[PDB]
This record gives sequence, C-alpha cells and structure tokens, in this order.
Amino acid sequence: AELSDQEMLRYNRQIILRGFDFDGQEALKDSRVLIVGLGGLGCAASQYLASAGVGNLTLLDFDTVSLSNLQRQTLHSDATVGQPKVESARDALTRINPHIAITPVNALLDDAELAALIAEHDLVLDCTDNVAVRNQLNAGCFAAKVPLVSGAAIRMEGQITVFTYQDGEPCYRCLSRLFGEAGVMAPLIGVIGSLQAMEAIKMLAGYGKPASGKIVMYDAMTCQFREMKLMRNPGCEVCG
Amino acid sequence: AELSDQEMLRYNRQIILRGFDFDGQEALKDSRVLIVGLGGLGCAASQYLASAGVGNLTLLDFDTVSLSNLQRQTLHSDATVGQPKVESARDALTRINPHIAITPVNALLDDAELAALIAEHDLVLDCTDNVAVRNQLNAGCFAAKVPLVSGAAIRMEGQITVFTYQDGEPCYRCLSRLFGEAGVMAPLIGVIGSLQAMEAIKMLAGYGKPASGKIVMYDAMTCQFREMKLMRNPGCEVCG
Amino acid sequence: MIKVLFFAQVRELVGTDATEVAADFPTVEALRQHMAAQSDRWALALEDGKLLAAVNQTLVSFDHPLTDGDEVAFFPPVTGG
Amino acid sequence: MIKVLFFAQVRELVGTDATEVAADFPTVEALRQHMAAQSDRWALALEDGKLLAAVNQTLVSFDHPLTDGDEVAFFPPVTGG
Ligand SMILES: [Zn+2]
Ligand SMILES: [Zn+2]
Repeated sequence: AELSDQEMLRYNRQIILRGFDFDGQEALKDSRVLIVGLGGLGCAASQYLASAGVGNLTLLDFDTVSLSNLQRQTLHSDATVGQPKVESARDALTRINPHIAITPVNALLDDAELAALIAEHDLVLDCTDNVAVRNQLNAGCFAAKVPLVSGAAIRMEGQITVFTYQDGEPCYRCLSRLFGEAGVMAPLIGVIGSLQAMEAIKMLAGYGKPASGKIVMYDAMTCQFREMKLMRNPGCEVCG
Repeated sequence: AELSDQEMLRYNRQIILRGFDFDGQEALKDSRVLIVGLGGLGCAASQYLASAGVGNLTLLDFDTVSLSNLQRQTLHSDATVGQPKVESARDALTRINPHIAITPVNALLDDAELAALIAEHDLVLDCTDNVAVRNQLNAGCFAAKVPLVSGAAIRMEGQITVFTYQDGEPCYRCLSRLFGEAGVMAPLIGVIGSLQAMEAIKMLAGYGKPASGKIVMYDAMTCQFREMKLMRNPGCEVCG
Repeated sequence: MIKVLFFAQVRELVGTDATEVAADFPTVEALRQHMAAQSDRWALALEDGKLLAAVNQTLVSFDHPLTDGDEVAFFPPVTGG
Repeated sequence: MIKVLFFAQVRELVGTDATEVAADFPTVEALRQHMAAQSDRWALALEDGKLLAAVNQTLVSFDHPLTDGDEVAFFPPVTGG
C-alpha cells in the first residue's frame, strides 16, 4: 500500500510505535477483514478496526436493529431501529474513517458461500451470538487456514481466543466439545470487542504475539482476568 | 428514579441481570458522573456510560479535536476537527442515548473549581493524559471521598485502578510516588476505557467488587493481564 | 488439599470464590458431581454441559485426574453474544 | 533463584520476557542497577523514574528487599493518556 500524506498524519500515533511503523500501517491499509455479527461485539470491534485504518471491512449479519440493542450497540441509534444492522453499522463506520472500504452483506450464508467469503479475506472476526454460527466459521477458517479472532460475552463474563490454525494448535471445536434471554452489561461488549480488534491488528501487521492456545476470560464482577491454556483435543471432529 | 416503559425496554439486557435489576438501572439513571478528558479513553468510557443509562454526565476538557485524534477517538470525526472535544463528544453521546443529560465544560479548572465540581458528582473518571491533572483529581477526590476510576494508556500498555478512599486504601499518590510524543494503538483505548465504564457502573449500582487496592495492567503485545496489589504508602503526601 | 476456584456466574450462584477440599476426588467429574448434589442451586451452577474446568491453569475435560495440591477452576462457557 | 519478569515496553526493549538470576541482590534497587548497566538499551528500559516493580505480585518501592525464590516484575508506569 501507499499511505497519503493525510493518512500518515491521521495514523501518526500508530506509525510512531517502534516495531509497527509505516509498514504496519500499510499492512492494515492492504488488509481485508470479515466481521461476522454486527451486534454488541461487532460494533465495538469494527469501530476500532475502522479507526485504526484496516482498509477493507466486510460486514456480515442478517439481523435488524432493535430498541433493546441500543443499550450496547453504539454504532446503531434510535433513528436506525428497523434497519439491517450491516447498513446501520456501515453508515456509522464510514464516518469514523472515510478512507476505508466497507462492504455490508445482509444475508444468512450457507457453508459453500462462507467458504468463498472466508477465503477472500485475510482474517475473520467471530462476533456472533451462537455456537451454531461460531462452529460454522471455525470449520471454514480451519479449512482455508484463515485466522479467526473469536470473542464472546454474556452477563458479566467475556472470553477471547485467536485460532491461527497452525499445526498442533487447537481449534474452536477443541473447546466447544467441552460443553453444550440472559442479560449482558453494556461495557463488557466494549472490553471484549476492543480486545478482538487488538488481536486482529496484531495478526494483520505481524506485531506482538497472538492470543492463540489460550482462553482469556474476563470476570467483570471482580475485575479478574484468567488465562487458561487451551490444548488440541486428539479426536475433535474438526482438527483431530 | 422512575424508569419509563421505553427506558425499561431499552435497558432490558441490564435489568434482567440478577443482582442488578430495576434498582441497579434506577441507580444509574439517578447518577452523576464527571468524565475528565474527552480524548481516547474518555470517548471510549463515555460511549458505554451513556449507552448503559448513566443519567447525568459532565464532560470536562479544554482541548479541541485534531486530525491525529481520529485514529482512536471515535466519537469525534473529520467534520468536528477544530471543535472543542466536549462539544463534539456531547453531540455524539446524545445520539447514543437521548434519555440522559450531558453537560459539556470547556475549561481548564483550578483546584477550587474542581473541589466544587467533584463534590457535585457521585463518581469521577480520570481519562486525562498527564500526571499533573491526574494528581489534581486524586487530591480533590481524596478530600471529598468521591471515588475516582482511573485509566491510563500508552503504546501497547494500559492500566486501571479504582480509588474509593476508604480508610486504609491507597490513593493515586501512593502509586505516583513510585516514578517520575509516544505512540498508542487505537483499540488499547477501547479496552481501558470500557473497563473504566464497567468499574463506574459497578460502583454506582453497588454491583460486584470494585478494582480497588490493585493495578490491573494490560500488556497488549502478549495479551497478558497482570493484577498487582497496591498498598497504602505510609508517608504519601496525600493520604499518609 | 485441592484448591477449587469459582468464577463468574458459578461464583455468583454458589456464594464463594474459593474453597479448599480434601483430596478425595479421583477426577474433575467426581469433584463436580459431589459439589452439584449439595443443593438445586449448586446443581444449576455446576450443570454438566453448562460448565468449564481448568486444572492448574489448563482447560481439561471432566475425566481429567485430580491430585493433591491441584488447583481446579470452575467457570461458565460463553457463546454471547 | 530469583525470577525476574519483564512486561510491555521493558520487555520489548530488552528482548526477553523472563530470566532467572542468582539470589545475590539485596534489594530491587541492586537488581535494577545491575541490569541497567549492561547496555544503554538496558539503561533506557530500566531508567529510574520510568520504572515500576512488583515483588510476588505486590507493587513495591525499589528499596524493598529481595529473597531467594522471589518473583520480581519490572514494567513501565503509564499516564497516557
Ligand atoms: Zn479442534
Ligand atoms: Zn496515598
């Protein structure tokens, strides 16, 4: 990529980070990221991916903005209640950073369509609300070896893990195999979403060390963070 | 406070949290919070305090929006470059939640003015950029016993601590006495700011346990969180 | 002793952040079933399928063995969301 | 041995996340001064006034004593900001 003079000034505070530099900012400009789910986590993650300069964002979600969403989905507003979340989010994100390209996809995609869509991106964010879509994304990401930055939140608890699909690394099924409406506190989505954005930037630019091979769990009631190692499960149906 | 039917539906996901309930949401509605500094941390914290339903926000900052801010201060936009940060933020926050009262104060206040301003609020957020203003706030908060939720970020490192000024608890000087431009990665502000908002909600509603007596440090390069105990320093000039 | 930690909703439902137990639990499953049968409330918090467990900071399956000195952390999975 | 951990910019400047040192350092200050004098780069990372230290997970002043077995964490303060 080539940054304009105006972009160099906009992204100054990132450019001057030692091991990030112009090359890191250019890496972001040249990146293509797929964000799946434009609810709480997706609004939080996308806002900082956009501000940070990630050049191409695809926004995927089938749902519309509802009054109850507005407690935590800060890209959406009372004026956009009833609109597809991807459109409401796109309009907000383009104001956050007019230099990037935002593609809204208002659809519920099947596996064949997801395979194509995943393969066309550098990195995928899982900001969805259910294990069915999350398993779908993990399967597609695993097959194409496209990193998945996975965030989840409910009540007062959040989690993040990055799946890079390197040999010997666990996938989402290695975790999901361990188990089988409710409230959520607004800023929890901000914490997890922002962590997702951070991990995505780190992966795109090759900056720092990704949060792979561990679950980072945030317990908001006591402001405690626990890192627990995640091992590959030998017979997991996806990567076993 | 009394929540309207429309507010009850907007705040549903918080209301249904067990030990939060209608009383917790009413506590937020009735709260008055002072946010000092409407740059990166302040934009991040204020957006979720507003969405969450904190009823009265005072926004304090003397500075104007600049092109370089837009990499991380997502309430501001290219259209508001040159405007006071408190005005740009107020206009954005009122769209996030039209039910709350936002008071912008575009000033650099002295200690006498701060004492009055602090005493008029239930809780203060330190989202400033320098130790001089931070020490100012700690001194005022200490004298009035008004909790201070303090966040800081630079490069790839963030910190949060809550000062409740209970007997035997450290204050900010107990920490600041341990020491005596640079870049910053955009989503780092999101993580810390959102934690600040969370801790503020917890204190206002009396929900969970505040992050007092410890520094929570986020090392974004390795996605590591370290909690380190903070003890009162015997002769600290403020609380010693 | 085995140190057993509870986080998030588990902790909020059972009323304690930590308890030391005798080392008479062969696996995480024995420990869980024992604790789950104390009350309906305990059975809800530790409901199979609605629970994760870490031993010495590693996520494990419930068939994992326990040994004196081990730290066991019980907490909920999240798909929020 | 004393375990010494480095975080954030400290780690990024010195090139290691951790190193075990002999227990010949009376205080955090002796440990810091010794490490700081290895190179200009080390002196920048551990510059007095631009450094925090935790011993066994408690923030301490640099006059705090060290003992064999102790874990010492060195990391920068932040006022960002
Ligand atoms: Zn797997
Ligand atoms: Zn003090």
